[PDB]
Amino acid sequence: CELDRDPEGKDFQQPYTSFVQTKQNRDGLYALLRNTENPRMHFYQELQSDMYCTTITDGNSLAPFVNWDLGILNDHGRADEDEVSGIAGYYFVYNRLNQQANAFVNNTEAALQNQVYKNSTEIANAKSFLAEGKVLQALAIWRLMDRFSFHESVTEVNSGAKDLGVILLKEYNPGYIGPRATKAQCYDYILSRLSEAIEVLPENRESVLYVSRDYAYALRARIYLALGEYGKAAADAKMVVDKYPLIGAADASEFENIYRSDANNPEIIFRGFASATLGSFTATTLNGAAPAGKDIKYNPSAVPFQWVVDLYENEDFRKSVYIAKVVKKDKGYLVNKFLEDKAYRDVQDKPNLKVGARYFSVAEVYLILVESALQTGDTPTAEKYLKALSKARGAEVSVVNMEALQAERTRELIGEGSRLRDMVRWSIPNNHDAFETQPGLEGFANTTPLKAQAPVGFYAYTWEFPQRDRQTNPQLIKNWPI
Amino acid sequence: LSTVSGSVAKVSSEKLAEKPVANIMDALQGQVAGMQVMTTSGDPTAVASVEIHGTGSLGASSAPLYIVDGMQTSLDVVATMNPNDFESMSVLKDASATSIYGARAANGVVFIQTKKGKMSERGRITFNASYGISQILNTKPLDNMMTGDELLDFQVKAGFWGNNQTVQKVKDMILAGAEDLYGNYDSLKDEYGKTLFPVDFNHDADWLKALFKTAPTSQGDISFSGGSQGTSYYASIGYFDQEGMAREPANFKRYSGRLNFESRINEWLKVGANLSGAIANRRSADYFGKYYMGSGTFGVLTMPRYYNPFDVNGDLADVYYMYGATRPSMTEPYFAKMRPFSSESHQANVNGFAQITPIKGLTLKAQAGVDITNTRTSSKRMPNNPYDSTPLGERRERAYRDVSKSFTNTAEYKFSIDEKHDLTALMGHEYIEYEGDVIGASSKGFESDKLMLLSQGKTGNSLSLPEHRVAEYAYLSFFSRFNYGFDKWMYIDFSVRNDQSSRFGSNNRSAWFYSVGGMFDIYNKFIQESNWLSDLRLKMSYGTTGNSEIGNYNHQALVTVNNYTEDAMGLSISTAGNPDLSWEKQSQFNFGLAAGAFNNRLSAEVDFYVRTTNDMLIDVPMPYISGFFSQYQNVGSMKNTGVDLSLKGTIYQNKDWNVYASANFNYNRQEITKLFFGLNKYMLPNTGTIWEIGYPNSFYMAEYAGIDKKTGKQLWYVPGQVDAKVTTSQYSADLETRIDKSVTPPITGGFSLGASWKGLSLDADFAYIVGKWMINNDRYFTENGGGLMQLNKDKMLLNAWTEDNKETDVPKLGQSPQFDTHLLENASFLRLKNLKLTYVLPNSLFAGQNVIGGARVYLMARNLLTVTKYKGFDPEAGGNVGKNQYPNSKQYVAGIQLSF
Amino acid sequence: ITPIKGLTLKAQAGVDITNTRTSSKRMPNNPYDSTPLGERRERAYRDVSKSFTNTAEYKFSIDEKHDLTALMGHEYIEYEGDVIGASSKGFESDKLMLLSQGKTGNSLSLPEHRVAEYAYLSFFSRFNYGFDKWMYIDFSVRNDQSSRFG
Amino acid sequence: QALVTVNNYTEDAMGLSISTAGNPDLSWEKQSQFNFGLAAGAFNNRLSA
Amino acid sequence: WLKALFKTAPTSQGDISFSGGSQGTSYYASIGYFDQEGMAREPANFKRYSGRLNFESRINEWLKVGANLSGAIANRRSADYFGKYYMGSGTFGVLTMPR
Amino acid sequence: ASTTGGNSQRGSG
Amino acid sequence: ASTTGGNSQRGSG
Repeated sequence: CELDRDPEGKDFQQPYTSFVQTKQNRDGLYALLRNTENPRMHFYQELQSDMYCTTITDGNSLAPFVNWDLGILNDHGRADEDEVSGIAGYYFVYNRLNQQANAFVNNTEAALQNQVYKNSTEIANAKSFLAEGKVLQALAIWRLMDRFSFHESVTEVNSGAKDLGVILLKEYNPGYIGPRATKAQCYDYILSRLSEAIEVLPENRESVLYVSRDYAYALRARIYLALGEYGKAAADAKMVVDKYPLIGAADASEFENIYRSDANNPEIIFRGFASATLGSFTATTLNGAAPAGKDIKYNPSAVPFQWVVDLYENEDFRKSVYIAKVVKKDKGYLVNKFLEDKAYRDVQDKPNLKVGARYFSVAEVYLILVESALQTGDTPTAEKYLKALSKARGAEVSVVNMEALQAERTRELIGEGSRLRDMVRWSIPNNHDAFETQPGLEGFANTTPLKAQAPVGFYAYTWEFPQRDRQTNPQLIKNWPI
Repeated sequence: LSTVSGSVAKVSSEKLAEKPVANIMDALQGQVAGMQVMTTSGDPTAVASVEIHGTGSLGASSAPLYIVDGMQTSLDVVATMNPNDFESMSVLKDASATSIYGARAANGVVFIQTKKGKMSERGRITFNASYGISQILNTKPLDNMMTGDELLDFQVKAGFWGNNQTVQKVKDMILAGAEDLYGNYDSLKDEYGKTLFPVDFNHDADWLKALFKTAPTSQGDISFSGGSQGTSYYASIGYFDQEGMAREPANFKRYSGRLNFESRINEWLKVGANLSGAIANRRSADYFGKYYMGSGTFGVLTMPRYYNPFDVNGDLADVYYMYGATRPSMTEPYFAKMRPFSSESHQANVNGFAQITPIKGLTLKAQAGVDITNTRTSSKRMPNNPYDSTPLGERRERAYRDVSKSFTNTAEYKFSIDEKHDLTALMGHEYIEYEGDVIGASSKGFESDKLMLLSQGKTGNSLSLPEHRVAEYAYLSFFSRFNYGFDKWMYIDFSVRNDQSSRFGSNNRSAWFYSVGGMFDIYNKFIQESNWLSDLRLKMSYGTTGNSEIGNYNHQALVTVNNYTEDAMGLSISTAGNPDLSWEKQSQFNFGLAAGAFNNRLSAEVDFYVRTTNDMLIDVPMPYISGFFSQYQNVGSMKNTGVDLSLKGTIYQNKDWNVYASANFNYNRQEITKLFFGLNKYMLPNTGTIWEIGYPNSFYMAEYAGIDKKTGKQLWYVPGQVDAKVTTSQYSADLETRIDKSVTPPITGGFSLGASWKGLSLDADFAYIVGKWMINNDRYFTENGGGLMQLNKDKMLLNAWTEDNKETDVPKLGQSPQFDTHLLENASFLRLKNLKLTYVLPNSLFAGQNVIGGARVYLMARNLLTVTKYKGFDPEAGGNVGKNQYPNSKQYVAGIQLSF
Repeated sequence: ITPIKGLTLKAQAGVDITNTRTSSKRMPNNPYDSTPLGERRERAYRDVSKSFTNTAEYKFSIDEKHDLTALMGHEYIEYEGDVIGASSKGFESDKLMLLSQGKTGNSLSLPEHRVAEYAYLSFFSRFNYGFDKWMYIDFSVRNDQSSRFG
Repeated sequence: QALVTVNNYTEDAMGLSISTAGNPDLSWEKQSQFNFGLAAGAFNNRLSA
Repeated sequence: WLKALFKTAPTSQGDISFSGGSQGTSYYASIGYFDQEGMAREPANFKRYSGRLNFESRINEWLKVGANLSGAIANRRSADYFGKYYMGSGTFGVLTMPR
Repeated sequence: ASTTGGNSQRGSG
Repeated sequence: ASTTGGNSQRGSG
């Protein structure tokens, strides 16, 4: 009378037996990545900066990040099987990515030792897979470090935290509880991994849907700039900045139809697969978009302050695409960078506000090199690239001078979660209470004061560890004094 | 079913009858000693929660094992049956009674027996028919919320609209001038200002009647019984139709049939069979328990009174207006007709048995049965409505199947061997087995009501993927159980089991349990006769049970599909692993005493217990760095120590004029022993509760002090700091400490009355639960000046600390509140569950008429009186947290019975 | 129900339910196939016809050689049918062939759906006649409506 | 009935084609029987036809 | 080619049934199974699991009721390349396929 | 909208 | 293949 019952749908975990198996687990990892390094997940560190104010439509969904409600941001989020959101969710999905990747990276290494592959062509492809897993290992730890370890420039902290990283787990080991390792340990790990992969990935990108060597250098360049290694940041950026043309536009309308197209826009270095039936998603947090027949109507929970509008020259293409004058039909601006990609519509006539997961576009590598060059004293290759990017966008920049690098990086990366981290390296306090709201939206976007101030070196620019890992592991040093 | 060592309760047919509700278990509230039942939703689709004695485990389930006529069913099935078919209910609450069962008997069992007609020689035929309505018990929540322009000045003064603005500017046209919205829709373009004002700062509207209604309930029954030589039959047919009081649609209706039969074939063989079945439409309203701008009880309180969802005729409009909206928001009736739903379940239950008695003592008995339930369900998004995102429709069709079949055949050889040496030896086996199934398909792009077949859909980017789910388990158990006699006073009985389950691995599925207990008849031995004391029995038992209700696949190391592209599949890692997962094992010690006085017309029983859960099944929360959420593990232990007592009386005051009374009580104290990863406490994140090895399972917050009359800010006691008691103003995470309440209420039980006269009757059953606390999550919103300022709030925010006003205790406007103790309420209550008033027609009115010979008249009422401690609709509907809740209901019935 | 001697009132009802359910696969990876990708089709039928037929027959004699019976009642049949089907393709392993684990593009299909229903409403009457014990005469008459016609 | 069904051309709007001819006057097919019969049994109602 | 396309296929059935009655009440009851397998090597078969409970009773001298309930669980699979011309299948195959 | 102002999450049902 | 050589089509079933 045999009575063991196994589930339909699932299979057992086993060591990798055959090339084909390796390749499949490899897609599942790239599949997992699309729901991790995803625009919806960075909308938190976007709202917390000094650019937005909350409208009368919010139902306390954004106000905790926009207004620094520290009593909410301590515990914030969920990561059960019903929801995955907020700070808890950000913490979770990345650790899952490190863990699932650790399993890929190790099992493929094991498959090579046991000589499971068949010919030289499999074994070579295997090794390049292994290198791709190392880039994603690295992406996961750094994306966790950016939000959960203090910048080297912080005042009061919890006794013991000011030089620590994250719980660093380099193997598939879900049954581990340990303490956080040092900053010096994680940063050498992120960085070695990136380098071990660059010696192996081929020089020319093979698909825009898979980690390439061109991605690797652009990522390391991004990380160095956060560290401040302005010298090394520029030298990796150079390796790739010239391989991706900027968008060639004659007016605003021509710009919008290319920037919004994952398949055409020749600035994209790595993105996750997308169709209308797999891999699209709405990202309507910042614009409040909703279809009405074959039109589009707006009701946002945050609109930028007046001064964000004022970075953009009126003839700048981005002052109708990255931001768009669509609030109250035509009286104020909202951040429309994530409006749509029309290739994902179910029916051509009708908007569905679906977009794709983009991982690195070339406009960032330009703004990395300009800023690194300004610090290391290379004004030649620092207006060459700053004017080029500013002009191809419609408004070339007057002076090249780091005060203009700051406004131009802000102009290009709005909605992409870079302003908070930037205003910590540039030693900018919040000043939310002091800015002026858009005068066209009165009665709609009104002034709401802070619930905690954010002068420089305030601990709350870093997020607090989620109370699941605090509660489950009292060997963990938390970050906030409170 | 019951043993003489153990503790047992029995409810009669009389308590399981009418009660205008699909949830039968609602009738057992405060009706069995140690049977704590609570219904957390006033939805007709709802089924109550039951914990016998204690809460058994921390991960695995604690509801009792439900058994009808020998086969394990489920509260969902039991609701498709007709209660006038139910003969009695037995609650087997210790561990000697539940010693032949084997699945989750750790939580007791609950045994339903269906009517089988008394043999007699004629025939009985009864007819029932009742009608009634559901209303709503609590109105107090909206007795003190700001009115139309009451909260405008609240909003203006806190500058939520504009920095400097006047009350009229804020309405004069900012939102009274979003008639520009209505004039873009052809329907309402020229009915704004005519028949339909959706904003109005004068006559503010009634949001409660806009979102809740008085809903009718109707049922009726016809049933035949009778028998003859050695053969009996019961038979009934009946219908039931209850409609939910929420205007958001909810309802439940069944059409019931039952044919019960048993026959003595000869003096060596005898067989039986009872067959049931129904046809039921259940539709459940499910925006409840979630926070949505204008829906639910949360809506009736928060929606501003200057938003008006009625036409000029006092009738519900198709749509109302907020401010800044794109698309007008549709009301719950018009939403319902733009978004239809129907399910139809086809339930079947067959049960048969065969007894064979070869030689005197042994009684071989084989039993089998089957439970089939195919349900089928359709749902549409109606094409072309003006208030939608697109004007293209869609349709979803699902197809469920559930087929659990059981065998249980025993062989019992009783026989004496003295005159004072009785004995029985019983022993057989069981085999349950289950298979489930779901299928779903979806299609979109429809352009007309008449052309919405599933195969007439758009073809591209409009195609979907099907739905599919598959589930199956099994149980194989062997048992044995002997009873012993010595004279007529001393009883000893001892039993032993062996359970295997498919929910555990191949090297961990078996587990043996055993029971031992005994009874002493102190009246038939040591006191042979008396003048006041009728009966007196002392009994005691101890046994090990077993709990298994988790999930069917929670022990394997599994991989699923995660697809990246459209041209090859991909694999991701899905579940953690645990080869060593096995049974959670409990153990009970029961010591009890029963007695009866006057003339066995004054009875009472008292039992004391200790229930220990060892080798527990926790869904152990894992650290997120691991990458998973949970994994079930044999980890920890727990204790429930308590006592229950029941007693019934008979104060009858005449000779035809009876007066009855009965009461119930239980107190259980919980205590955790071992936890997971070596911890001594573990807070459940975002819940307000904690599992500390300390004592029970209790709330975990920050003790709230008040406000500083000097600064207007908020204060909190600091945990562990005293004055020669410290207060702070900067909320810290480490301001939170185990408060000494407890989530699972500790005192359960009720009491009932009874009376009479010449026919006329009146009966009253009460029930209570004391020591129950809840977090009024709704007050997080209605009681703060820090956010969500679009919403209406409690009148009290009109006294917040300023500088010109300073002698109150509602804090300054600018701050948001925390989940502390201004939200822990005492959700304790006593309910008057039923209140009947029957009148059996005089026997002398059926004189010449040989057609009848029976009649009665009802006038019932359920949940009509409730003792509010809680400040928010219904204190039952919740536990842990009290969200946008679906209140329980009050009913007014009126039945009529015809007997012949 | 037999109130008074001759008449025999008789009400009858019944119901016929039949839910069938059917699965079919093209097994992935065999060497002698067109592709090595599998597929699965799941169907769900339902048939529910219910009938009533209640008569009222009053037989009675009136002589010794004048027997008679007069019968007459009505019927109402009624039917509802139903089918549901879903298909998925691109499967790469025996253990992973759930219907929701299919390929996503040009691999998606359309569901299946069929719906059918009719009814019948008929009234009848039918008498028998006797004269002595040798001669019998009986005459009957109907009225049929059906949903199959306009 | 005189009926129209869906015939879809593109993926961005539905189309209608003509599906069945029509016949409002359709009604019952009507039959009629005339039966004339004779039955008998012999020996001892143990030989019938 | 005949043995290549057709087989000898087993068929099996069995039944248990109880009847009896008493004063004015009668019952029939049966349970049984059936399993016939098609002789075509191209798979075809039919199998049912049958139950039946028949009952009728005289309640009094004015009322009398009855009820008979049946039901089954059946697997029918039908071979359906027959009646069509395909190169190596069916009786058409046993004759036309070259030896 | 969907005002998730607090919404403390049920832990017992 | 599928040899529809003649295949006269059934008219009665």
